[PDB]
Amino acid sequence: SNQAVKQRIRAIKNIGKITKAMKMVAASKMKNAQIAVEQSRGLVDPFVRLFGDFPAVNSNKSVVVAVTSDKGLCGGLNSNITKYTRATLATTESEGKDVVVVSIGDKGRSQLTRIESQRYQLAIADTYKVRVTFGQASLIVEELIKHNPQSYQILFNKFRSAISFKPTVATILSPDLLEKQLEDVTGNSLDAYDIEASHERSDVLRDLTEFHLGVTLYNAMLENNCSEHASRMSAMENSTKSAGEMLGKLTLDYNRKRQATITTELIEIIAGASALM
Amino acid sequence: EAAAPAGPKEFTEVWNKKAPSTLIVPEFPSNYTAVKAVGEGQVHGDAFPVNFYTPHSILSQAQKDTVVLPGVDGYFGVKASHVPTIAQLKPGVVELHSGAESEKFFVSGGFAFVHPNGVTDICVLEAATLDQVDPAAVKSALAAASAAQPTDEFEQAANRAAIELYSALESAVEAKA
Amino acid sequence: LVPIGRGQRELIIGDRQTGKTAVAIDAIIHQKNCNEQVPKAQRVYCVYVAVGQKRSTVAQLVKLFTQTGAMRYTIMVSATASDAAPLQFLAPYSGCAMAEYFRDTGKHGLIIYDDLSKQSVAYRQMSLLLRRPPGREAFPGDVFYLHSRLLERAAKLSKELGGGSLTAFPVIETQAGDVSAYIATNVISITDGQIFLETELFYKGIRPALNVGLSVSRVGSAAQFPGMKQVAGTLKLELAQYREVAAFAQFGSDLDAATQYVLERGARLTEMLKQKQFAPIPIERQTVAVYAATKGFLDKVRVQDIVAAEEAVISQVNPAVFKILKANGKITPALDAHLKAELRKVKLPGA
Amino acid sequence: VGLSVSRVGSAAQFPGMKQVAGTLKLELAQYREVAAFAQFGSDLDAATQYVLERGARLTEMLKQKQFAPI
Amino acid sequence: DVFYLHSRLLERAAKLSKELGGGSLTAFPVIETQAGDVSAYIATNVISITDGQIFLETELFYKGIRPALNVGLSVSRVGSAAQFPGMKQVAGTLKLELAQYREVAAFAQFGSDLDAATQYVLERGARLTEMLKQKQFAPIPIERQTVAVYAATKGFLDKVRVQDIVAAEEAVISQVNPAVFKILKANGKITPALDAHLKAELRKVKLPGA
Amino acid sequence: EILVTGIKVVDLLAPYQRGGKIGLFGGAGVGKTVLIMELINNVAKAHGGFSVFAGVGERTREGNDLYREMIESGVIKLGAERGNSKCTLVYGQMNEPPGARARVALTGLTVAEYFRDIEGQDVLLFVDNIFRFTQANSEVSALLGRIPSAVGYQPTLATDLGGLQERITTTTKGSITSVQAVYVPADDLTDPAPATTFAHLDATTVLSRSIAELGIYPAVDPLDSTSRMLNPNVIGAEHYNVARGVQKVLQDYKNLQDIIAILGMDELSEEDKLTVARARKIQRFLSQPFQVAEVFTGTPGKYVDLADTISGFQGVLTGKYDDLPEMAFYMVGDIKEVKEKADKMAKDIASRKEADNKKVSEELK
Amino acid sequence: SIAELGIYPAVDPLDSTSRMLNPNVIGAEHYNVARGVQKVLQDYKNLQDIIA
Amino acid sequence: QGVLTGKYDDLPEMAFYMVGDIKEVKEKADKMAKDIASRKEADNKKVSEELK
Amino acid sequence: ALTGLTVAEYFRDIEGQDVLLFVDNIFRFTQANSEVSALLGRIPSAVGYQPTLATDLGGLQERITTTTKGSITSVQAVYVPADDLTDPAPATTFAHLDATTVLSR
Amino acid sequence: ILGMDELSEEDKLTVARARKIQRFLSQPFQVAEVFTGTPGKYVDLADTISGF
Ligand SMILES: Nc1ncnc2c1ncn2[C@@H]1O[C@H](COP(=O)(O)OP(=O)(O)OP(=O)(O)O)[C@@H](O)[C@H]1O
Ligand SMILES: Nc1ncnc2c1ncn2[C@@H]1O[C@H](COP(=O)(O)OP(=O)(O)O)[C@@H](O)[C@H]1O
Ligand SMILES: [Mg+2]
Ligand SMILES: [Mg+2]
Repeated sequence: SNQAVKQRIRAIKNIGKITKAMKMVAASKMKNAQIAVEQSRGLVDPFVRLFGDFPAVNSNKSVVVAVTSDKGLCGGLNSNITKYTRATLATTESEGKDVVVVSIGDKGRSQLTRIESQRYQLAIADTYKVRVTFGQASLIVEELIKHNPQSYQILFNKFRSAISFKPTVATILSPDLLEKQLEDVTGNSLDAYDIEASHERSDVLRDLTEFHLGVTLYNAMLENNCSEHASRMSAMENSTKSAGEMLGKLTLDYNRKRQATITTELIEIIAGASALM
Repeated sequence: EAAAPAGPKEFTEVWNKKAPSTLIVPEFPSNYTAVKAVGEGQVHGDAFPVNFYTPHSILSQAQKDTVVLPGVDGYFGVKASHVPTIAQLKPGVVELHSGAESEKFFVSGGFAFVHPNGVTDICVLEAATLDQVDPAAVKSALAAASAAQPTDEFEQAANRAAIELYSALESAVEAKA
Repeated sequence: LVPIGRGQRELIIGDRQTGKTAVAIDAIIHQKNCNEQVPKAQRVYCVYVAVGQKRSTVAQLVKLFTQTGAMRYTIMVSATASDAAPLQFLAPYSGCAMAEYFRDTGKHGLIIYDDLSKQSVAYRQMSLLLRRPPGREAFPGDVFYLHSRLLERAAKLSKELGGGSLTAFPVIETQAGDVSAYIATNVISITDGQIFLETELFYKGIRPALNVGLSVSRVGSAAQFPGMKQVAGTLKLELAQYREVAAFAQFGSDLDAATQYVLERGARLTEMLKQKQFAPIPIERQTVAVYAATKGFLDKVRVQDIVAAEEAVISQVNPAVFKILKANGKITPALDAHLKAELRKVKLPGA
Repeated sequence: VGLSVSRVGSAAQFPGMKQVAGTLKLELAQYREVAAFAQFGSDLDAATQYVLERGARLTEMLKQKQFAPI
Repeated sequence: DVFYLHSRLLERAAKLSKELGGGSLTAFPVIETQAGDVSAYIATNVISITDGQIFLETELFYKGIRPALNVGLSVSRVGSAAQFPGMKQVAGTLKLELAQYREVAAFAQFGSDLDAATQYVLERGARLTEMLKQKQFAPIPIERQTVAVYAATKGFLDKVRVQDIVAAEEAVISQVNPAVFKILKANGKITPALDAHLKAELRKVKLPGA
Repeated sequence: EILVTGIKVVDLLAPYQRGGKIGLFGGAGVGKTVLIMELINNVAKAHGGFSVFAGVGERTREGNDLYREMIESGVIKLGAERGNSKCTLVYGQMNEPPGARARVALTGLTVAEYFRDIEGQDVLLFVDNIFRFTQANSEVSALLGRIPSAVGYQPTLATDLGGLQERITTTTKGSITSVQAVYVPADDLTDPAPATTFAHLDATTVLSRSIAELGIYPAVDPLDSTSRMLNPNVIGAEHYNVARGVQKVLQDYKNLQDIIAILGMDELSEEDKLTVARARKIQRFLSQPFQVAEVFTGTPGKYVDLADTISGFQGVLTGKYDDLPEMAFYMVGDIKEVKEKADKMAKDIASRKEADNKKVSEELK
Repeated sequence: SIAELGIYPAVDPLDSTSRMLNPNVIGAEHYNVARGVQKVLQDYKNLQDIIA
Repeated sequence: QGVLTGKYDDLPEMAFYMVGDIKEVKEKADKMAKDIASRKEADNKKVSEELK
Repeated sequence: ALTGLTVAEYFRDIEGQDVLLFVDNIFRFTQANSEVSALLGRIPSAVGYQPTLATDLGGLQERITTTTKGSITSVQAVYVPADDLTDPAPATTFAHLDATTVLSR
Repeated sequence: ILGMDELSEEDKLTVARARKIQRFLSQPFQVAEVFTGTPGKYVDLADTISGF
């Protein structure tokens, strides 16, 4: 009965070493991802000061994207934004809007199917496998523009610090379908701008919102990848803590069993020798 | 005219009544920006804030005294209190002037917003500077890109973008000092 | 999975309240179900040796063996708990001498020594009171020879001696599933097979709680039904795959849609190997039910009611095919196509 | 190397072997602290990778070939 | 017979009947465990003899909480409904609030998600833990324990953070009029005319953490 | 035939027999004297015959408490009304020498056996710590000049315990329902006195220390407490199926707890999170307040009828109460009382303050 | 464990030893192949802790 | 030596199970490609209309 | 160790000084008394030790005290056998130790 | 895992205080001066309490 506890000590010890390796590799990958994230945050600002920030629009069709992870040892990231995804789908919906639900990452199709099984329509995965580039976000945005909504909702985790990840909803309106209608306040706020494009302002807004969706999507899945790494860094730190607790209790148990083993094996020898002497 | 009074402060007051009370309100990309567009000031004289961006870079976020942008109608220069503008940029050279020195950034296209408060937001995909360009592949690139034209309209568009980009690149790499 | 031939010692080892005597009870009840349909020569006469139990426990077993009718072929040797320690230590030898009458006269015996672990505790009591010096845990040195002397009497005799057989089923109780105990490792090395029953499989709904990985039968497939020698060779192979993919999916990492099909079918077979308490299945409604599971005919049936699905497979398939399967002993292609021709004309639940 | 010891220690070593073993045992100790973490190879760390590669350089040095004493 | 050794010793600690004098003998056997293992042999022998246990955990002792009473594991049911009625009034809500504090501390293995409804009981429990610890060789009379736990499980202590609750409890004992201790001692329980003056006298003390 | 006790975990997962031998296995402080006193309170009055309590090696304080509370219940009537008493007490408590504790169980059996055989009627025999019989025989057995057996015991453990326990049976003439507390020595169920006692019992109720450290009282291990009455031909198919379903849910939770402790609940599948939620719910729902624990807990104790606990556990198994929280099931009687405890817990979820003045704590009124 | 993986004969490839496994007895081609086989199997034995 | 160097990295791992030589591994790998490319035949024969 | 304690006890009792005693490896004192009890034919107690473990230790450790003349102070090296602080030799030794000084690498 | 300059301004004060505390716990010994060169410094109790 003392080789099962010994192999359990070996099991919990290699689990703890695996988990400390995972923690240190997530802490290294969080720092190399923080190079790319803080540079990509810049391009989000001109579109959010040019088009504003309008999350609760009365769109009759929206495409919602929950930016989830691929690997699953994050520790409650994808569940948190699935809660936020349905808590925005129960908020921005107003009149019977068609909502297309999309997920970026394998851990979104595992749970958005569990929440919105019928409105779920697209599943992007394997995106953080090599790296995240703007051509990749552009192709994903092209596949979202295959549908023609009046709004886009991007649900991602904004990497703030190494411990703080706030879920974020970033809204992109369709160019003259809803965006110009939300900018006119008795005249317009967009008619201050001298348009210097070739063709009409509807075409420059049609190009500009595709570019805004690609930028928002690229930054969203950079922020979510950095929060993924910094949340695996804390999930594999609590798991080393609990695998140290389990190992300490198992070592106390093993020493009790070792002492009891020596005592009973000695008492057998004394009882066998006292029957002869 | 504005039949959906949207915004973050409306979403945070409507979101309290349709969501569970445990979840705090989601953040929005307006809370992570600082310089707005309509707001007063933000120029102070001969300099003006120029945010030259890229998806993978922030090339400049200082203040400049004039910005030459390669618009689709032609090269224009943004001075301090410029007219508000949403200029679509042709493949060309942005030069950020800050005195006598000029950084010659060849962009590959994009946009450039001059806002009412005088903030210039150049927004391009790739912005190579001119020294890291080779003049060898651009000439066979123009020769080959002026050759292959099938009945596809898609390759006509891609080939027109190719010839205008490489031709502007030769125009801005054979005319340097 | 653990087939048993006539003349083999097969240990039913397990923890405290698992299905240990239930496997032994069903093997005795089933012999009454077979003795009415075979000729006079190949009838099995059972002996149940009940060492160190209550009188109340064995009075529920004679009540059970009289109710089913299995008492017509069953001796019931019972040295209970209030009996003297040399009556519990002697009762398997007394019972084996009764069972060896059938072995020595051309007939077939079947002896079940329920708790040989309790026969060793009664032998340790006599040895320690006769001042014989204690050994491992307190036991005498001769305690391997206590059980190997007894279990080697279960044989399969030659045709010069009649051709009789004696099949033993020793029962050994472990403490925390610790099969590395002293008396447990003696009988594991004596007996040919081993039927390890686990308590954590018992509470997961798997009844009989047979650990498929640890349960051996050293006679192999050479002493089983040829109709199930061919359909259950893949059953013990598909369940070997299912054990591995269910250890990794316990974490909740990934599924591959070819790894998940292994985890899908293996969960069909573990619901297929379930059986209720006092109703043994003949041999041919077993291998039809394993034919329905190892040929895909119970796919698109929900995992919750494959127990409820196979009453339909036995009821709706006509009893003409069970007679051909029993009389041939093997699914001929004249039957194998005609079996699956009728295994589509069945109303499974759900569908 | 972690469990092996010599209670005489450095007082009874070859001088000159004493000059290289002082960093050999330290470098092997660091490699043992970062041991079993070299299963993450593309999942690099760029500072533990140097001590992992040097520890693998040093443990393959100490191997010997059976009645060929040096 | 090491069970009988301790059983025949501790069984002599009885409460005799009225015709035998009414005398009593209270026993406090002390058992030292090794590494917190209370499932040892002599430990479980004496747990089967005595009427309750006072568990003293080394983790609570190393964190400065002294007396390091494991509040969840320590039991005295025979002494319950045989205790101070004034303390039995206050100690019931003390026990429930400490039970909630233990379970909202087991709920938080981590500092990352705040609830602000469990944070109330997580600060009330760290208030009561700091209230409960006392220093050595100075035992406290039962009325000054009752008044202090009355001032802890109710209000009158929410302004001090976690730090000055020892100083606040000493200020509660010193600054409250010492007649109310006499009324609590002689009446035994807290009458309505007594907890009136309890709510009155506790608001006019000056707590040092402000 | 079933013996309904009013305890949810006993009547569901390990139901007692009306003439059965019942063992309560415990580990020094896990609550088998509270459970055997609740079985006295619940069973001994609904049962119409006589009752015998044999105290073998226990506290004399508990014997005095049992005597004084059997007097004021009218079960023991003092004086000229002594013939209308329903219970006889035999006491060999732990201050007695090892010869008196090794034979007082036999005095209790003799008093019960006369009622079973000569008087011919149904008896309840409550033996508090039948382990002390075995321990007292092992105390006197070293001085009888015997070679000791395993861990330290007498060589004749199994036959001594068997000769005692084979007499506590029902016969053709009478019936003894036997409830025995069985102490386990160092929380070790493989110790030979519990491991030998396990064979003699129709219904073992195994009490755990780790269950009691979760606050779940009675601390019955639901995956180690068995009965011979958990049989679909005895208790009905619905009761058998809900008991096996509860046990399957709890076993899958126990299989999950090793990865729950390390990886947290965030790494589970969603059917696994349903398993964990329903298993925590039925773990709390097997807990129950006792009418003999109401003196030291304040909660009044609930008798739960068999149909009520069957329907309640069937409803938690099907999914009808997935909306209710975990702690609404804790220490409640029925499946109505989890709903009223959610009603009580929910209403407070707002009621936290606003008791400022208009008090009774004035200075003149 | 090798028998329960379906591999027969269930010989432990690492735990089995011979005095004939010397390079000057069986040659170097047999010895280097045997040592490389055992090296790859011990590498997988260390990697099976992190794969599972 | 072949399976250690990488000469047979293009064969399935179940082609090595219970076969004598590496010639047997090559005969087993292509026998498995052969049988699993012959699994689509029970689709329209001997369900009904059989030739006795 | 009794001989060294006598040499210290002269300085304590007769010279009236504050003496240091260095019982190097008190575990080896325990080990040697265990071997002496085993050779004398005594039945060993828990894990393997002498039945007189606490008494053979307390016979040594109770003569290292402060008297009205002087004091003896002991800096006893302690060995922990299976890195097990609940082993009866260090558990019995730690019941006497008033301080621990851990030297670490 | 984060960097020595990742820390707060108060935790760096504790690092700079503890790093000079654990330096101050060392002491040159009077018996060690025959092989270390530096003379040994006996420290009284009041000096220790006041300096620390
Ligand atoms: N196949 C089965 N299906 C359902 N229930 C079963 C099955 N086998 C056994 N049981 C139940 O499990 C309990 C234990 O069965 P069994 O009598 O075989 O135990 P055992 O191993 O002999 O235990 P012990 O040795 O303690 O008597 C019995 O009450 C029985 O009702
Ligand atoms: N059903 C219960 N409800 C509440 N508390 C209990 C219950 N059972 C036991 N306890 C707690 O456990 C303690 C031990 O109970 P007891 O029955 O005397 O244990 P044992 O007889 O096993 O030593 C009691 O003092 C009580 O505090
Ligand atoms: Mg049995
Ligand atoms: Mg008790």
